[PDB]
Amino acid sequence: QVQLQESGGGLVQPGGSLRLSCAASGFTFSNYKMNWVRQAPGKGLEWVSDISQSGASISYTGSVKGRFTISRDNAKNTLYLQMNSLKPEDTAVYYCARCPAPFTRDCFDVTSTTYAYRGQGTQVTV
Amino acid sequence: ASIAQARKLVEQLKMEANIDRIKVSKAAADLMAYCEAHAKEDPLLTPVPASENPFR
Amino acid sequence: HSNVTEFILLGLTQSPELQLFLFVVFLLFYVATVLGNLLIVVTVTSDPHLHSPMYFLLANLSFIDICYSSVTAPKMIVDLLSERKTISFNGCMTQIFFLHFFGGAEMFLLVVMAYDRYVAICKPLHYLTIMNRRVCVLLVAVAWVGGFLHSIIQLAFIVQLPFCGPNVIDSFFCDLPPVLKLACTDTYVLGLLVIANSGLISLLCFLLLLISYVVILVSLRSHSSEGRSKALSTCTSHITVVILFFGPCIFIYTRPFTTFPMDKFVAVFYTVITPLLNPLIYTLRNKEMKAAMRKLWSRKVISSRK
Amino acid sequence: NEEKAQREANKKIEKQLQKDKQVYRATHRLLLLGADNSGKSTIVKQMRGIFETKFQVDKVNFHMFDVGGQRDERRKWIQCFNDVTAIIFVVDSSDYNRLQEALNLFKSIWNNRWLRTISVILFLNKQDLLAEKVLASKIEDYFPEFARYTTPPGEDPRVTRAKYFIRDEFLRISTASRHYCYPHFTCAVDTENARRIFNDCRDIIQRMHLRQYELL
Amino acid sequence: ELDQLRQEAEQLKNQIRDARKACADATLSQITNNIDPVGRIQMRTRRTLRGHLAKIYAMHWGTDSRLLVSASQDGKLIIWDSYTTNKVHAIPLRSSWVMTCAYAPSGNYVACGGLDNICSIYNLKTREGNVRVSRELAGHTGYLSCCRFLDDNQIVTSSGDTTCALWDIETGQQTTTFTGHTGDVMSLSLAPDTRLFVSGACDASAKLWDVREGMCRQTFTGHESDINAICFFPNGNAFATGSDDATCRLFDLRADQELMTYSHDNIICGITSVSFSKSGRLLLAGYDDFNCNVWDALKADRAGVLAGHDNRVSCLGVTDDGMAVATGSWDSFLKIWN
Repeated sequence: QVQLQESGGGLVQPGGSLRLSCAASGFTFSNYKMNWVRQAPGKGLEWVSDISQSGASISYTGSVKGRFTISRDNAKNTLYLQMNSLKPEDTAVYYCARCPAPFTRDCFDVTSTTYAYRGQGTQVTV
Repeated sequence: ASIAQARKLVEQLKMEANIDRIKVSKAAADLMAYCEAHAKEDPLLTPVPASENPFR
Repeated sequence: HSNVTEFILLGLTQSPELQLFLFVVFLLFYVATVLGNLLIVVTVTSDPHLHSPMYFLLANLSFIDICYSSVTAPKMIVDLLSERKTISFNGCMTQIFFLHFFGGAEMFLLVVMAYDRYVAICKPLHYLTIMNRRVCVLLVAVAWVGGFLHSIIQLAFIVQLPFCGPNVIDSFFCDLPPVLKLACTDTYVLGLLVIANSGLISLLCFLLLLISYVVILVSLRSHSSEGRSKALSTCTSHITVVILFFGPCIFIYTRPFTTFPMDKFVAVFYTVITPLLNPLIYTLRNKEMKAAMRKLWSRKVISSRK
Repeated sequence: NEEKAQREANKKIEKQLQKDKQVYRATHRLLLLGADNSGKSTIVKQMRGIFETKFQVDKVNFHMFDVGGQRDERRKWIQCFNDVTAIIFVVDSSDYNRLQEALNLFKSIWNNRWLRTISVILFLNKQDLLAEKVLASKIEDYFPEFARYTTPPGEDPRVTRAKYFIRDEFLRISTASRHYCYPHFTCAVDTENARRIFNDCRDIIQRMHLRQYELL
Repeated sequence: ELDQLRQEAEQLKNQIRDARKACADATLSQITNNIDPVGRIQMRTRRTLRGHLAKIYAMHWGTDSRLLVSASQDGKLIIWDSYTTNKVHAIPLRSSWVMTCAYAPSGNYVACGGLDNICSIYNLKTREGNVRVSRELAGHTGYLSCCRFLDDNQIVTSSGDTTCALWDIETGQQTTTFTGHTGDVMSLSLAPDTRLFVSGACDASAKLWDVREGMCRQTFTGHESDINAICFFPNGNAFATGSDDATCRLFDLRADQELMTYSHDNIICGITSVSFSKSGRLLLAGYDDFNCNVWDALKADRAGVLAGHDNRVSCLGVTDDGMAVATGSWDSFLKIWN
């Protein structure tokens, strides 16, 4: 089954660094555009970044450009978000969504409330 | 909020785990036997002549 | 007035070597024209997607082209392998009527097709109301009746002329400009009628074709500077074909009373060459037509099997 | 015996289908999309399950469908709207928090394999809210590129810079990857939106016919 | 505490995986390697059905294997006669967006839905003679993706609100509601005995539900993306699901796991509709590359191709007698293959 286990989130002081690693199982990693999204307390799902199949095309939300680095290791079958100079507003439960279908370059419903192809997430607080 | 959903999922998984499951060999043999038995009654597998073809 | 029962056609050359070379050329042209035109009519009639207003009009243009080419080309090839080069009096009048009726129908159908270009490009939200199903069938049937009257008006006096002159026609086919030289009585009113019926109407249809392209190329003037280089290139191919049909018609039929050796050199372009150009220039370039043909060509390989 | 009656019934049904074909081709279908904050409700109510609206402009009928009865997931039912002449896409240009959501949705619609041929008529509502916000929340905090952005409104030019930056972001998504985008700067209270949709659909169908008649 | 429930849930998932692995003593391919290949099945479009104005999403053959009802997005349910190609009926729908249709086993009724979230049941045996809306079944919160008649009275319908619903048409209310699906339920299929039914959804899971109870008897995973199609094996003990990950997957209920996956490197496009032949040896699957593939159900060799459509094949169904296959597409034309 399509399963995504996030890890790395915990307490980290403001301005620090934190690595979130998602282990993906049950699907061919190389064929899916992988997304990182977040849900702040008392807020809806917010898209953080996405990375294409081969890693060539990478995009971030404007609030984290120059601070967050999204990468993917298809060989090891995992996704990474290196989060540098954390702000107070970056606190949230970070999920690792997935493109609903391959080999499409459109990431529909990744920020949906009940999206199926999404890890259960890791809390990050500062 | 999500505690009810988690409990329902756990109950579904518990009732799903405790079922009588046959070997995959038996299932494959049953499907193969059914296909072999019914191949003689499959117009698509064996093309039929135009005499009794209703889609001439 | 003991009538001229057969005319004699002088043809394109008196040299037997050149004559044999001319035979291969004309035979090839006739076969190509008839086959290409039949294929286009069959594909347009069968494929379900190709049933828009523009495609019905192009299929009707294809049927008129077969017949014009048929008359002149059969008579010329048979005459070229032949030492005698006669045609009967009844063969002359019949040839005149068929050639004129088909030609008039083709000019009227060409002004109807230039009108569809304008409504499809300067009334684009009203196209599927102005060019609806019940109008396309009417405009084609009117083009054929206009083409018929355009020939009947010419023929009405020719059949009444007495002849006692030499049998010779300085051409490879029959037409009014040489025939008028052979009649005994003063032809003056029929001479004026050729200028009015066939000269001036051809010039008017040429103007109505020309304004349709000039209005469209002014309406497109707001588009991308990289895009207009395509529209001006396509338009220039269409006007280059139009001049080979209409140009010789204006040149000859405005001056019926007199003739020159170069009338034969000019005559070939409408009666044999132009129907070989219409099938390419209006259908090769469409992108749809190649797909509709490769569909039939590939599938007909396998009908031996299923 | 019954074959003749079946033929007559088929003839009647095909006559009805021909009438329905004329009606169907006469009217142009539009897919109205936005979010909860997006002011697509006011837009659809301007010219007045699925909230349908028929509006006739320059005797052309436009049938615009606002699919508000579904869930937040739309990767499947959006495929219902490939026959629409255009996707009206309503965006709160004044709401920077949810503007990235609008950009992501526009990108997904643009690159959806079954919406690759569908032009998007982008209505950037709340230009008055955006104006007062700009004069009064900095677009830069949510879009660092705006810090290094120059204009390609009458009260101040910063409003022009912000609105054209949002337009340029959407057009960047549009052009970065057979269908065009038609951005418009519309307020909440505007009567010209129907005319804007008419002109955009005129251009879309003109381009479609030009491709059809091989001018492009 | 949510964490302990999480631990128990993943422990149960690991237990289920271990049980399936223990019962995975062999594979369908290894056992069926000794049977003869089906060969190349060339299917010709014997009949092409046209009048639909817009793209066709739904199609269902009648039990008489002659009449079939098909739904197009112009708001039209056309009941055809494929033997003679005559349109028996052309029902205009209230909502133009129709994503499903059904032909009742008795054939007196048909059904449809889509984005209107309402199952419209139409009567084809009206005393007056015209076809009118027999019933409007509402309570679904999302678009109606599939619907199948259990009989004249009962109808089970899957919708995008991640649930299915068994309705009594006479009363017009949900007799039963089926929930546990996480994503939109895009297709279901009734069992031959019409007692259980599988529903495929957009969370890459196919759930075997029991009608009389209303609880998910079994859950089947292995798909990688949304499941757009599902159909039982003709014997009722297995089913094949087509999904967006461009692979079909045959599961067995009794074994409770994957039996086989049908895929090819040249295929990178999702499956829209799946059906089995009368014997179940051929699995016909419509793809987005505008063509359908006739996979060998026991060998997975691509055993033919049906490439007569120039747009997406969205619906695909085989007659109960197996004499023909209809594959409606977005061309707006159905095609009866044989």
